[PDB]
Amino acid sequence: LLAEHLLKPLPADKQIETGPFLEAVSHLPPFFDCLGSPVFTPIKADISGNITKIKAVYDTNPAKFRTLQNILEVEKEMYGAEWPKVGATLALMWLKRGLRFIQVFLQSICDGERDENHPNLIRVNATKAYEMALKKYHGWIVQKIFQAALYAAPYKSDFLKALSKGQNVTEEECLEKIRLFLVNYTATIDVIYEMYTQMNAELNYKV
Amino acid sequence: LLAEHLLKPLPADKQIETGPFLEAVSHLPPFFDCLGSPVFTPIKADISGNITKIKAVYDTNPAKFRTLQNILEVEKEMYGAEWPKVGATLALMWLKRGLRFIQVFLQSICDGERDENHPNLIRVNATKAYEMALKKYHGWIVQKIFQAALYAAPYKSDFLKALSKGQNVTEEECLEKIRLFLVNYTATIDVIYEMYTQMNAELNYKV
Ligand SMILES: CCCCCCCCCCCCC/C=C/[C@@H](O)[C@H](CO[C@@H]1O[C@H](COS(=O)(=O)O)[C@H](O)[C@H](OS(=O)(=O)O)[C@H]1O)NC(=O)CCCCCCCCCCC
Ligand SMILES: CCCCCCCCCCCCC/C=C/[C@@H](O)[C@H](CO[C@@H]1O[C@H](COS(=O)(=O)O)[C@H](O)[C@H](OS(=O)(=O)O)[C@H]1O)NC(=O)CCCCCCCCCCC
Repeated sequence: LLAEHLLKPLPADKQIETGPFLEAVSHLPPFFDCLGSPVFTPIKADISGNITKIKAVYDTNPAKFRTLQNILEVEKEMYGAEWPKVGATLALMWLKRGLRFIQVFLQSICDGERDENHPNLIRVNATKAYEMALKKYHGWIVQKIFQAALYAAPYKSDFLKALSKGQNVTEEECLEKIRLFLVNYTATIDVIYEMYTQMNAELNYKV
Repeated sequence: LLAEHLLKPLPADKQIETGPFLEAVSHLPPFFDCLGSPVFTPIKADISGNITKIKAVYDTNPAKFRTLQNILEVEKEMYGAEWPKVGATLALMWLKRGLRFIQVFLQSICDGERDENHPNLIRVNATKAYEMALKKYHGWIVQKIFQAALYAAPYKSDFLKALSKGQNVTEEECLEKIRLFLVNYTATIDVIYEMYTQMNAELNYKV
């Protein structure tokens, strides 16, 4: 899945380019097929959702929107007091919290975080990724959903196995494959988070 | 909403005109917006997408697919073992369940079914809806999720109002306006169901 479509390394000036960024992340939603139960299908559709809205905006004037920063700043002027709860800016605001979940989730598995009593489960890693990436932005109902949903969770091994289908590589080799992917993935997500902060564009509302 | 677009009548042969089906039902996702909670947004995604896929498979030869019945009888021949669990057929297989939920749900409200313990919840109605149209194609986890999502359900009052979009209607006038929609709506659906029975194209798998 992930380490064929590696993420371009972070540029000097820290300016992510929309087009290629979208090409790269448009590869992550099938992530969720590895999770292996159609419960998760709607999450996946939600993120694809975001990626498309961004790609739409971008496609409308690829020069005006060469970078992600260009998207945020151009929309800020363009829409109202409405901003940033509008347009691609909103799409990204959320997309990034999905990317982060993935990001923290993989890292956790990659770091031998486990439940000493039940090593082959993913609760504690999903939960930690959920704690840090989405929980702040979800009401009680939704976490009650997240909570059920954590029973569609596959076994850890079965994820990995599945997360590297065919390919042909130890569980171990598999984890390094991630550890490399994670380097740029993480650098990138952190810039996007920076960007949002510096442009007062994060919103704290819940769902 | 629901009654600026009403489903055509029913032909002498019960055959269903596809473009005027796709056109007509695609004013129904907007609906879920009326429940007033971003919880239900993914729900609508999955109907939106049912329609999309049904539509493209149509566009590709609107002569061969002039009817819904045509969709099934053609796809049936176009794959082996594959059909029914393929293409617009499967798309419509699921669409009819959402579309049924939407009917039965309203039908209930429109008939004043409620809980005397609180006639401004719609939770007994969502439930009849769900049990009758979708519960047996969902596995235990989805069902949990439904039960949780049922807590983001609005009140009957506001739900009715959100529907009205302040066309300045009275509240039992709004009920009335639905019952009208419900007529041909409840037919079309019933037919699609017969279709699917009589074609041997139902499947029973849970999710
Ligand atoms: C961040 C929160 C934490 C994570 C949350 C985890 C996710 C929770 C989501 C739970 C499930 C939501 C409901 C969606 C259910 C769908 O899976 C089902 C069946 O989906 C079908 O799957 C099929 C896949 O085929 S299969 O793998 O071989 O099965 C098809 O893809 C089909 O699309 S198609 O165009 O390709 O043909 C597709 O609809 N959809 C439904 O159940 C219909 C939903 C109608 C909802 C009605 C509203 C009820 C809600 C109550 C409102 C008060
Ligand atoms: C009949 C079946 C039972 C009924 C089913 C009930 C519904 C189940 C699904 C529950 C919800 C699933 C999770 C998604 C929740 C989303 O509402 C949130 C917010 O999403 C944003 O909502 C917004 C709505 O706007 S707002 O009202 O102004 O807020 C925007 O639409 C924005 O999209 S945008 O591109 O157009 O801009 C959109 O992402 N989505 C998330 O939190 C992202 C989820 C990330 C993936 C989670 C991965 C963890 C899953 C567990 C894995 C073990």
